[PDB]
Amino acid sequence: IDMEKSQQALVQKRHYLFDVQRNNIAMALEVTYRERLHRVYREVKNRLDYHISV
Amino acid sequence: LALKTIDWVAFGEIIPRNQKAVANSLKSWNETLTSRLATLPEKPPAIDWAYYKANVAKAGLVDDFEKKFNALKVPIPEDKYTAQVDAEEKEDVKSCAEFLTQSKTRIQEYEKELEKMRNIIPFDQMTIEDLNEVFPETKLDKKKYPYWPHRPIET
Repeated sequence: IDMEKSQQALVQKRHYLFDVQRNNIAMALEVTYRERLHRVYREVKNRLDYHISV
Repeated sequence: LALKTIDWVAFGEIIPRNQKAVANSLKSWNETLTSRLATLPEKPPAIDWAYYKANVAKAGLVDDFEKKFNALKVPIPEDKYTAQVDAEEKEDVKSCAEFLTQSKTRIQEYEKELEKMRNIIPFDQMTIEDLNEVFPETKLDKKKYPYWPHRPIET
């Protein structure tokens, strides 16, 4: 009886895995977003630094 | 950017032994990417267009690129992994439909047998047939041992 009850309780958290998956993938997309922003900023500043140094 | 709470110990009880390896691999993905995000800041700062134009004697290239930059817009990545959600629901089916009712009936059974235990009369009241039907394992299966005592004597 109690083993079955334990399985029933374990069912409740049966979704957490996909919650984790979603969090990870979404935040990875956010990572790509943010790094793209920082990289474009970097490139523009570098390109203008070229001419400043000139 | 909505990140939710987790009790990873319970999570670890989730996956069958087969996919546990990839489960922990993606867990490591999670932690590493979390830290990596913690590293970089929220926003690339503003470009000092005024200072650049000041020092940069170049005729218009300064504000040229200023304007062009300000016009340019980044490609935000698009949700494409974001598809396996039915997994949850179909997993929900396996646990909440395909396992809920089967476990439920297993219980109702076990309940019934249990309550069928307290109703057993005290042994003083009982009689060999009482044991026979209560515990069929106490039967003497005469069909295999039609002669007395119906069990191998050494048994």
